[PDB]
Amino acid sequence: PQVMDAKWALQGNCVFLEHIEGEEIKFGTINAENGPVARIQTYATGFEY
Amino acid sequence: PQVMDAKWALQGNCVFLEHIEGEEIKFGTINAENGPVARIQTYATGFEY
Repeated sequence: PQVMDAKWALQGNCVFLEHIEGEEIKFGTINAENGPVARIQTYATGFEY
Repeated sequence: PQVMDAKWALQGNCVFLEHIEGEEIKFGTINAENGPVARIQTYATGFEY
């Protein structure tokens, strides 16, 4: 194409906190990160004789 | 266990002293040597989707 699209990815984030056992558990998250874009140009030249 | 108990040992101490004209022999000693203590924790988290 004249321009190309990014690439998408998801990841999950969670940290193993301590469990004193008299305290309720804590939860994690997910987030997305995307790739970069590219585009292509045209060039040309010629003669006239 | 949640906490692990130490380890014990018993040792003795004696010093070869000099002996001149039936000097009464000196007498030794004993003592105790203990181990350290260790314990184990809990870690936990999760997701709710």
